[PDB]
Amino acid sequence: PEWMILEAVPVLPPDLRPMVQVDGGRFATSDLNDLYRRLINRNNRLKKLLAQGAPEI
Amino acid sequence: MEIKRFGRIREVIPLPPLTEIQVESYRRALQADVPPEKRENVGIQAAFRETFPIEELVLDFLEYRLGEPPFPQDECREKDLTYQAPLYARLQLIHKDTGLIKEDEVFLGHIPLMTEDGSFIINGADRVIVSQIHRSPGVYFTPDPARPGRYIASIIPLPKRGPWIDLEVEPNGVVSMKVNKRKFPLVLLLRVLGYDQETLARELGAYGELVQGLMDESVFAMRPEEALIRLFTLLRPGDPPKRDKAVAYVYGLIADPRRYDLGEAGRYKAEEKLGIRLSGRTLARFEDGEFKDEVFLPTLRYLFALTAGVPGHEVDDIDHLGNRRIRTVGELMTDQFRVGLARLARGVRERMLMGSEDSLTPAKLVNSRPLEAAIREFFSRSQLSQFKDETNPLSSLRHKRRISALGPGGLTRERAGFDVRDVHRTHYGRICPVETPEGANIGLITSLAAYARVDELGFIRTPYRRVVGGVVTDEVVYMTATEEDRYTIAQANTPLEGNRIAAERVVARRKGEPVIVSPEEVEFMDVSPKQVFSVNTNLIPFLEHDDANRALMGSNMQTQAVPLIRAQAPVVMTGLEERVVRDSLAALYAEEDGEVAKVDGNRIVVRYEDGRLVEYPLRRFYRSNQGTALDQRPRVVVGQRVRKGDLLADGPASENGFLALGQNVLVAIMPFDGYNFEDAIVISEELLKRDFYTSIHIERYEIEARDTKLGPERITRDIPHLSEAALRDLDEEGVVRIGAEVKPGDILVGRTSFKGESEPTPEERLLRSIFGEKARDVKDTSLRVPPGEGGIVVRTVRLRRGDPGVELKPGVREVVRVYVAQKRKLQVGDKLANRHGNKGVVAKILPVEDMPHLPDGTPVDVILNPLGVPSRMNLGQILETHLGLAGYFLGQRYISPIFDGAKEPEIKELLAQAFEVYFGKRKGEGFGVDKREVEVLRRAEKLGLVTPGKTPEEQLKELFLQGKVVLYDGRTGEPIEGPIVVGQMFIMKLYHMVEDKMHARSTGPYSLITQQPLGGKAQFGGQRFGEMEVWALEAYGAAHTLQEMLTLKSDDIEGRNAAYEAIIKGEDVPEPSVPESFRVLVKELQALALDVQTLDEKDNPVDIFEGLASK
Amino acid sequence: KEVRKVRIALASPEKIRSWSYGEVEKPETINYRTLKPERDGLFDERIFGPIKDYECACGKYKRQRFEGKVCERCGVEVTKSIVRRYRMGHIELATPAAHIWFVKDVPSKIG
Amino acid sequence: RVDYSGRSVIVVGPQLKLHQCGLPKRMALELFKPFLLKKMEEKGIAPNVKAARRMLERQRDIKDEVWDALEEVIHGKVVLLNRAPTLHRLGIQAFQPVLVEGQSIQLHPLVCEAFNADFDGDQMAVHVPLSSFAQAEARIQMLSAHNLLSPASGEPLAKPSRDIILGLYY
Amino acid sequence: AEPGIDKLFGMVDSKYRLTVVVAKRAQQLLRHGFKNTVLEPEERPKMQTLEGLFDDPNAVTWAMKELLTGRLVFGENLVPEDRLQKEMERLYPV
Amino acid sequence: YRAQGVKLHDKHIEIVVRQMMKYVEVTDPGDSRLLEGQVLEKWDVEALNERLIAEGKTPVAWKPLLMGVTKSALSTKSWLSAASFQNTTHVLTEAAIAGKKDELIGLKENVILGRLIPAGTGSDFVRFTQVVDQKTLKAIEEARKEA
Amino acid sequence: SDPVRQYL
Amino acid sequence: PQEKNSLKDLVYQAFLRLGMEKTARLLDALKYYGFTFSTTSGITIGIDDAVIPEEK
Amino acid sequence: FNPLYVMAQSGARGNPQQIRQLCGLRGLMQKPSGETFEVPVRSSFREGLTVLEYFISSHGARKGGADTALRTADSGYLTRKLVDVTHEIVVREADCGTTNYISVPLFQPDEVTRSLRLRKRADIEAGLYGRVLAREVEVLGVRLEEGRYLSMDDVHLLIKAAEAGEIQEVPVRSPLTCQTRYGVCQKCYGYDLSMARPVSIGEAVGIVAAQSIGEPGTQLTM
DNA sequence: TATAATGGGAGCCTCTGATGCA
DNA sequence: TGCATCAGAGCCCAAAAT
Ligand SMILES: [Mg+2]
Ligand SMILES: [Zn+2]
Ligand SMILES: [Zn+2]
Repeated sequence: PEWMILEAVPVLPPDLRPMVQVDGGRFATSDLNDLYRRLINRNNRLKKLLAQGAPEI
Repeated sequence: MEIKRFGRIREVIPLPPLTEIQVESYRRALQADVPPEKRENVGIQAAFRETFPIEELVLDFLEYRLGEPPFPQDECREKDLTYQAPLYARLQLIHKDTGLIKEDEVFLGHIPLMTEDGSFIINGADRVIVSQIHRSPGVYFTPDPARPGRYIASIIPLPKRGPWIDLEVEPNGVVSMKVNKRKFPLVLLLRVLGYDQETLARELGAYGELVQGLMDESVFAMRPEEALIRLFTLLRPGDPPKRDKAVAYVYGLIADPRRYDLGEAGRYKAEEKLGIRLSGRTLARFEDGEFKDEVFLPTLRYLFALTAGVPGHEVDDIDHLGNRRIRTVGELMTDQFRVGLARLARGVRERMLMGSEDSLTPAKLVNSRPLEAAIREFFSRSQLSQFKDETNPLSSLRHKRRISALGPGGLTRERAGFDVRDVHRTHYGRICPVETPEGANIGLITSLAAYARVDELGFIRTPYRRVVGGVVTDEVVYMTATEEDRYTIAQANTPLEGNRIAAERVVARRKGEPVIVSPEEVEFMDVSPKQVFSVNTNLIPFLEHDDANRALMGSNMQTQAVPLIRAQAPVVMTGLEERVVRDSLAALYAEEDGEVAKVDGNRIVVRYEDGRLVEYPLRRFYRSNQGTALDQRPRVVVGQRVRKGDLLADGPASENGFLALGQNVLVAIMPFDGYNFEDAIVISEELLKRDFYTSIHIERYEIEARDTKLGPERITRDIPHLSEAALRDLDEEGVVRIGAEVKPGDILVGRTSFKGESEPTPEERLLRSIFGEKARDVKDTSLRVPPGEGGIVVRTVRLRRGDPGVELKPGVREVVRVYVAQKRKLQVGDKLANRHGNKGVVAKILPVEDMPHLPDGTPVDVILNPLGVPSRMNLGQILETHLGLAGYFLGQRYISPIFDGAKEPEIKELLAQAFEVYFGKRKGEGFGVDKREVEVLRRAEKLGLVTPGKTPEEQLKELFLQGKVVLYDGRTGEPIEGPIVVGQMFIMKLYHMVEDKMHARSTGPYSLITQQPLGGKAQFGGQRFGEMEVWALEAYGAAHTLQEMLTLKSDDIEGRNAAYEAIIKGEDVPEPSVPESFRVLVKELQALALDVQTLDEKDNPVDIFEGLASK
Repeated sequence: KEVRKVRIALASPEKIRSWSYGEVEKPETINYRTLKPERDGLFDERIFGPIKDYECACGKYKRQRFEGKVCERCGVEVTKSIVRRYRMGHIELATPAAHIWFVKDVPSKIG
Repeated sequence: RVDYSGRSVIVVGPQLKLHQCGLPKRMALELFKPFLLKKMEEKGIAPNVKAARRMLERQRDIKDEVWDALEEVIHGKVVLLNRAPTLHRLGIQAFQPVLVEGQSIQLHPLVCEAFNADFDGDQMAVHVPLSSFAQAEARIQMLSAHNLLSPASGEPLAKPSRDIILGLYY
Repeated sequence: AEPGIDKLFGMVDSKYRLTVVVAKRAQQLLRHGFKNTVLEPEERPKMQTLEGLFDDPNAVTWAMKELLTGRLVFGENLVPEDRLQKEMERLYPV
Repeated sequence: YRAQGVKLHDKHIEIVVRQMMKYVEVTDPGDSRLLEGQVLEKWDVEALNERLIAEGKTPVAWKPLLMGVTKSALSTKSWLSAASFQNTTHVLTEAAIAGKKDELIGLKENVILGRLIPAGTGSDFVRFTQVVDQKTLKAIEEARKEA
Repeated sequence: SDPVRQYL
Repeated sequence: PQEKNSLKDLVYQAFLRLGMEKTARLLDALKYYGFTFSTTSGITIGIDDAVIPEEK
Repeated sequence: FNPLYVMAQSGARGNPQQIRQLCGLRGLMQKPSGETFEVPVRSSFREGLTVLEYFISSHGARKGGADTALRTADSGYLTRKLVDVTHEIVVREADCGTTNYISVPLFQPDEVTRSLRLRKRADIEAGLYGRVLAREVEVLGVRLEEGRYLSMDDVHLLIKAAEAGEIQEVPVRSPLTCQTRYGVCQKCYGYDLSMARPVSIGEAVGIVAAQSIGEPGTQLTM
């Protein structure tokens, strides 16, 4: 039952959430990358707040 | 030629300016021509006044001004620019402490300008802002669906300008108020407004059982401060009930004109419904430190009175056009303007904290980017901002008059049921009952009626003539639906001698209900039958004889008519086709009286009374949004005396100033060897020979050359590995020359791109070594003609970087545009239609000798199958054909108005005069009746068509009065065994043409993630074989056909490669492999933390990733 | 062997880590100047595989004679680029997080 | 989405036999293109497949023997015609194509009812079954002439209607 | 309608088995270059070119005609697959 | 359908109603591992009950259950089938907890996998059918005689 | 239910 | 007179008795002649072809 | 030989109500509420309507158009549900061996006469045609054997037998009673209705059922 | 890296199934 | 135990999208 709680969160392969240069040299990218980025930022910040002994709030 | 017009109805007023719904709305919004001190608080002005003053230092609004457009309209379309004006605002920054005042005029960016015809130019493309129908703000009482003897009171303000409030009498008896999904007893809110039990008991006591449900002792115990804090804790749980915080929230919810706006229409409807007068657009006020009520007590009084059944209290019909209003261009744009302004204001307050609190100007305080963005977003990406339909001039005129219930602030398509889509009785004279889309949007997209106009409040009004005594005045009163319901209105065709009603009983409407009435009871009378229908619908002759379902298609299809090089106005018109060309702005007219000085293909110079010499340049072969050619032709000659309003040039699809959407062709109604089957149409090659139904089309092609990390793209004539045969028509610079004929595969603009760094495969190493030729650094990226396209090159535009007047988007060295034109003859698969909803695709083009023909040798043009008529019940096309026959021999055209038209006797009369020309001529020329004409006459008297005993001439005339003639089969020479209906019909070539739709693909582009073929003809796409197509293959049991669709012909990469290689080698196609999108699905489920495992019969893992994804 | 069955099951943190070819430690995507992927970011070639067939990132080992080699300098395996559609990464959370399907799908399975 | 597919406007083809359709030649050249490349090699039209493809790329380089080669390529083969919505299995039927000048697909009158097709501007999609197995399935199971009775009612589906009824009645 | 389709449906318990037999036979003909055919020179399906009559290239047309002759034997478990494949390549190489 | 003049064979409607009646609810578990109120396919409890009644055990008492086409479709044994229908997260969480194995019995499962469906020419009944010509047939026969 | 409101 | 119903029955009966191939042949024949006669028959629609009964 | 009459009579085009609107009167029209106007349209399309008649008529046209539009989605969804529930049902064997069957009634109890009367032809044909007989049936001196696929002739015989008081219901193999797992069997299914002959093992019968029920969906009411 | 600064902001259908109250 | 209330689940296809 504890597998329903995640410790390691999987990261989908990049070609399935691509960052591609379109015709004009502009970049177009899948929304998952922004969702992963939100996740990573908050996780890293959590590691840092923990290391610095932040208050419980 | 002669034009004989029928009908006795005299319409006292002409049609209004047809685009006024657009033009006037926007004029009012910008108030550009009003000097600032004289502006009303409306539109852009009202938005500024709402946003300012920005309190926090205080920044105040003085006035705004609009500059001139940096570039004219033609230039904007050329350069892909928006036609717009610079917006400035004089703002003064004040320090309330010091008194210091710095005042400055800040530049807010640009605002788009409407052209003369009511459209916009946004990034080079013409756009239309479609009006949006919606619920009028106000106070409504609707029945409660759950509890029959109860009602719901809804207080509705303008969109985004406040919450809706719902008043209900709960089963427990206490009157509840619902705001932002929370409910509470209304008694609490009444106490905050300062009401006491004494005032409320005496006021509402008359309605017995309800007032006691309002009485709550605990609420009256607490003073207005305690009741206000109590309400704030109910509405915003968890937010600390600071007394200043509660006042602020409740003020913002009720009395704040910035956060709460009832309409001006909202105010009038409330005042009219509840019988009070509002000091403003808010439900209450904040005055002398407390809240003072305006609306709540009157709605509560009416609500109880309705539940109790007090006379004079009604529920509201919410689909009535008194309760439904239009939001036009000005209002929609102003709304987004108000939004951008609020964002800009947020930035101001945020800038009024930071920086130096001492040295600040308005230029330092204001960032206009939020405003520019809000407007830019509305015009480009809004749903109500649509690519203009300019297939033909009538297309855009109709587009400007459309009404949508969709869009921001409106209905979704699934959430829209029957009630909204219905033709309400109040649509009469306001919204056309006919012109609406077939399909999912039916009843949601509608069209403004011809005589209808939108008032300042946004309600559609329609004209009626006053009738006093029995006398019909010429004074017309424009009425809303609500005011129309008061009177008894006679039909427009009721007989008149002079101004007096000549009938003992008249046909009228009272609240839409038809009734027979005395001339003494007649208060008003319709202006015309034209007022019930849209402009497109008003263009259908004999509309009274057509079932509405086909008239719908007839209306809509005129929109799709292609401008023809030979276009003609119909021989049977309705009398609106001149006005449509004039309001369309396609045709060119003379300003004042004068004499024509010069006439050219390119220009017309006119010398007026003033002596001033005016030159009119003509738009020649310009490409519309849909690629039809807009081109103007001079209709006057050097030295011609013209009056004011005389035609100078014909626009597209007009003939001598009359709307020309098609051609007048000779039609025979008869089956023909099944080429007529199930709406297909047979046409004569003579139509192509004489260039009927030929249309010019222009396609625009574009290519960019940009900087890369690998080196420059270059537009050049030097392209690797191409023969001189391939480069023949390219100039020195690599652009195809004007006048060249280009076919699919041909280079339009030559271009090279630097090869992405790659190591040549050992095969290429060996190949290069064998032939001794260096692999070039650059690759051929040239723009070529796509499959199925091509024509003559009529224009090229080249824009480089670093040349005067032009700056491209970052990285782009140069841009080339090639305009390719084509003269399109009518062909098999092209779609024809008449104005009655008869539509069909051309299935056969016969040589002239096979065409059925008249005794005198004339072949018919088109053969239409009679099987299309009886189920469709559009008989107007038949009457059009009969009258068209008379006109063919008499050499005349007719104007038959809608519902007051040419009737059968009159058409017979013309047919008799026509028969004299068709026959009497022959008898003088020394020919008698034909043997085969006798045989047809024999079968005809067996049919009861002709009277027995009459002469052959007399019988032929009897048939001709029925619109039937003797017809010879061009193949045999023998007659058709019965007399056949033949005449002139007006038929249009629609915008759906096989040249555009034909597509095929072997292999081609695949999608990034799925590796499935792309979609659409423009992408070289594959057809979608969808869920339902798979069911079909499944029901056939075609397992291998289906498996091919799912693997080798789609995303099976190994499989599709192997299949191609096998076919070019003559081998049979190999067994398919795993579709790549299944691998995507597995990996997507792994990303969701689910383990998906393919297993064999032994339940052991099977690796469909072939070891590549496992360590 | 032939596929006769498809099983779907919950994935342990161990299994998720066995799938993973690396941990994505940074929100970075690709370098704004070089346009190559940023190390330890979402597109990293050391984790999800090479962008180009049988060619490492820095370009020391460019052909199939090395297949399975991992460039000491650039850290990329030399294999087919197709693997960027297949190889999974992972994020190591500082606090466990519930998988919402097992929370919000009523009646909740965890609940 | 699938390869070896196309779409066009449909037009009535009274002269067709029940197992036939009119297929525009320019569509057929693309749909069968790989087959055509092979056939263009057997006959001498091109040295090899690479040269053959390059010759078909430019429309002005296409000569008259390739049209004859394409007739040979498609010989005895059928294609699938589909019209949306595909409500039942007769929304797809197989026909032996008869190459035509012109850009319209020609549809046999008797199948219009099952497809709910008419000539007011309807379009249909074409598909090429590739393998011998797929082609066998199409010719045996899916061919229009082999499906004459409704799988729903058992009554005739392909039957006289409109003009046909009219002549016979008269 | 395919020539003799009613008789072809007569020969099988399930219309789908006819399709399997036709398809497999056509694959045999293609693989072995038609030289394993059971037809006689005058029974060969023909195709009219600009030159004149040539052999029908279509293996599915061929296979159905062959079936109608009666000279083909079809069923399940008639012979091991490898043995069939090797015996056909011995009699008619590629 | 009759009122609209649509001739349609009862046979087809019967196929659907049959799928509507596919499931039963356990009234008493008997000697089995099943629970009271547990829902399962009618086939499986009939099979279980003949294994129990032939084993000398008290059979499961069950009740007929009627469910609409949507619920029945969502309840089918195949999780690829059910999850591609609708209610994808619900279907997928219950399937993943249970460790469900899709046996690829129906059409949708094989279509998703790009497999050859179990119908028509893909039916196991006609799929393995061999063709051989009389010359090769006798040739093979003589080869088998010489061993 | 509202993470901002809760934190506040 | 042959009409929709009689002609539908004919096709069905032909299918039972003669089979697909012949019924396919029969349908094309019915198609051919039906079309042929319909064009020469002199079927048309004029406004006088909608005949108002005196009884109205 | 009038063209309208001939087209209508032959079934080439037209029906009586459409002809009535052309040569007759248009008739009663309904308000948006569904309530009928008291005054009818006395005009026919040949005579031509009055703007008021035309306007009164638009309400029903529009209501019809909206009906139609909202129906194609509802039917489509229905069809997709049907497909998802029947897709696995395939004819997987020749005989499941069941002894169970269903008895198709030839008589419906009439409430108004409160006695049995004969079911309509088409109704009986839809329940009988192409079915295998479950039990032996002897009527009118004919033996319809157990296991016989009923030809349309066989059905007409049973109808004639029922009119002669010989048989009130017919025992028949049906998918309701079939014991085949994951599908039906040849006998319980019957005719492949498109071939007028026993269904072939392997026919995807479930899909065909969903397509057969779903295709007319847009023709019902809303 | 230093005057003091201390709680946000937008908001508008039908059926089915579980859950929280008589 | 029997009944409202609410949260969450769905709502045709293909074409096209300028
Ligand atoms: Mg159509
Ligand atoms: Zn490296
Ligand atoms: Zn059975």
